[PDB]
Amino acid sequence: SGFRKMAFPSGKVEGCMVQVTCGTTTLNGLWLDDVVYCPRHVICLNPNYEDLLIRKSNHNFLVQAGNVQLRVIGHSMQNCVLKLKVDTANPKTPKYKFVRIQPGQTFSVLACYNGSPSGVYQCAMRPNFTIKGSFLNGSCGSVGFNIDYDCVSFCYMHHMELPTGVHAGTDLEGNFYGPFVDRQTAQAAGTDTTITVNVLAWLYAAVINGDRWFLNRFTTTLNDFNLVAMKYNYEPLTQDHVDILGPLSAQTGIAVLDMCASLKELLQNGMNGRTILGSALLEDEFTPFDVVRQCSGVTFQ
Amino acid sequence: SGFRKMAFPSGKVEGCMVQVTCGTTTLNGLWLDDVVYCPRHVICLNPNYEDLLIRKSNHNFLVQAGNVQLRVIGHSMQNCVLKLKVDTANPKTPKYKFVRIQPGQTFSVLACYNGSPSGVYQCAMRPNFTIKGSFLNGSCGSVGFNIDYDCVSFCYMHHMELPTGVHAGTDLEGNFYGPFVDRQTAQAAGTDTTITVNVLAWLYAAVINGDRWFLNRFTTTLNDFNLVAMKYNYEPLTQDHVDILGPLSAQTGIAVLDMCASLKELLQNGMNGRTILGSALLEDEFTPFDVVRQCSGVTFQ
Ligand SMILES: *[C@@H](CC(=O)OCC)[C@H](C[C@@H]1CCNC1=O)NC(=O)[C@H](CC(C)C)NC(=O)[C@@H](NC(=O)OCc1ccccc1)[C@@H](C)OC(C)(C)C
Ligand SMILES: *[C@@H](CC(=O)OCC)[C@H](C[C@@H]1CCNC1=O)NC(=O)[C@H](CC(C)C)NC(=O)[C@@H](NC(=O)OCc1ccccc1)[C@@H](C)OC(C)(C)C
Repeated sequence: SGFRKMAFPSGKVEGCMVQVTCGTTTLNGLWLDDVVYCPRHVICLNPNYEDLLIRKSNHNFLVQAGNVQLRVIGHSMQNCVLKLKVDTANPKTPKYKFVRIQPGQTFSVLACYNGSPSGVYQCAMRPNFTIKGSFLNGSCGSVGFNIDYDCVSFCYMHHMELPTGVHAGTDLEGNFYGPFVDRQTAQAAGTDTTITVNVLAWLYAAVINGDRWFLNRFTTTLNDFNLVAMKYNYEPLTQDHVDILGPLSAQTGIAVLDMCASLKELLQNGMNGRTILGSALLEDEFTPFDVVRQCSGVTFQ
Repeated sequence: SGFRKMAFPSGKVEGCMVQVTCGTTTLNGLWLDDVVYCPRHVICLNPNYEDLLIRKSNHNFLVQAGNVQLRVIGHSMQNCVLKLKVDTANPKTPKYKFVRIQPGQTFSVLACYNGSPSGVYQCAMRPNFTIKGSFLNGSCGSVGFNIDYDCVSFCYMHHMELPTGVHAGTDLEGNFYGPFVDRQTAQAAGTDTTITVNVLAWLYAAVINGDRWFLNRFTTTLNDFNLVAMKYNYEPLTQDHVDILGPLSAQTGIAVLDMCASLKELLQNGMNGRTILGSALLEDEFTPFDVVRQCSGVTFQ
């Protein structure tokens, strides 16, 4: 037992991480098969990458996997991502997919500098298409991922920080999450919201781990729950979020609307100085799947 | 910028993780060089391992690294750890040390089942020689580690859970942290304490990341700070903990006793519903070194 902020093992991703320099500008790339993927920002207020890209040649790109230099035999741009075709297929290429995720979904970040992995942590795509990361100068090209079965689902590539100390990036087809651009013109995320379905998933993790004080005798309708939830800046709970909470409901024998009723009381009356899984806030960066993986799914590894 | 619960990349450790079965009892082992290390519990209320061990032979031990079977050519016991000598030196053996850590120090856990890595999270050795982990049936032989430079410092091997949903384990010489034994006789951890020096390290991370509301004009002596801290179940701050807070003090230009003064006000007056780095509790599972690594040290990777 126990409940931690658990990331996926990073090894399969560490084997794909390389350094990409265009002239003397350096950041991280992802080396899968023939191709290295990195932010197009490497080739540079309001730049015209289309032209900067064509004005470049394959000798303007130095890619190193540790010691070894990868010979760049072509370069192409797709959205905000650069793709460099190289002589060599990465022999440590795992099984993988490029996946575009929805707000509320979680993933692991391997933070990289100079093409070398320095750390792992768990993130959520926030409702405002931001992530709350930890990224410094040189982190761009760091990727987010889930390990779906034997298979790395890459969902995020790091591009920038906004003034609130929050972070923005693309899918691996180089399309931004949310309304952001890879240029240093004033942009802002706008107000975030709490991920209702993830908080309920985490009250279910708390019960599974024997933290039960917050449970009550009451029930609620979906509309009476949302009427309270949206006052406290929580996303409305949708029938579909009730649906995917079904398996955690059956395991615990606590009906989703009864957990809603317990959540409603917590929001109106606070914690009374008590904690839930060693937290004084309701946590919203665990999904239903995250709870089932950590609390049991993990033993079949 | 940003501050997350950051683990070390797990790849170097994933390359050492193997499955160890003695007859039909299965758990995780650590494959470094000639040797696989695992809990002696694999060879089994109050067992006599010395005898159970001798009554065993090298064909009673099946070790698999993925597909490949490792031929066991000898077995030996050191404290609570089994060491199996094998035909083959692990070709993915990283540079490593066995290190015994002190309460307050943090490390990364690679949680393993069936010899396969399933997750990574960050832990602290608690003052009561417990860790707050996430471990199920089959997790034993999962290791804790720091990556000190190029070098994996292995500090923990998982052995058991106590009734409070907390966890106990050994160094890699198989000596327990704290007063615990690898037998299913009633043991208990006893009351824990808050790691004063880590909380101050994390108020320094908060300032570095521009979270500054809690700072005040006041100062305090060490004794007046401890007089308040120990009321709230915090370890007394020692001159030596003031010492290792020096580099974070100079970087932020906030004197350690001024941060102490700010901590004293937080403990006496609470948060007023405000948060610090998105937390409503003072966090004590970041050390001084952890703050410097995440906030800057990481870019030299
Ligand atoms: C990755 C770049 C890299 O590795 O390249 C080295 C060659 C970094 C990651 C940033 C660094 C700081 N923390 C991170 O996560 N990315 C960048 O530096 C971005 C470059 C591209 C956008 C070209 N720039 C920023 O992230 C920038 N944000 C920004 O300017 O955009 C919005 C904006 C808001 C107000 C005013 C103007 C623009 C950062 C560095 O700027 C701050 C002030 C928001 C921190
Ligand atoms: C690792 C064993 C493994 O993988 O072997 C498979 C062959 C597990 C890890 C535990 C499982 C549950 N969560 C964990 O972290 N280790 C064990 O099962 C321990 C075996 C050795 C001690 C022989 N047993 C326990 O952890 C046990 N604790 C315990 O009995 O010790 C103190 C005690 C307290 C009260 C009464 C008697 C003894 C757990 C399983 O028992 C509970 C009730 C404390 C959960």
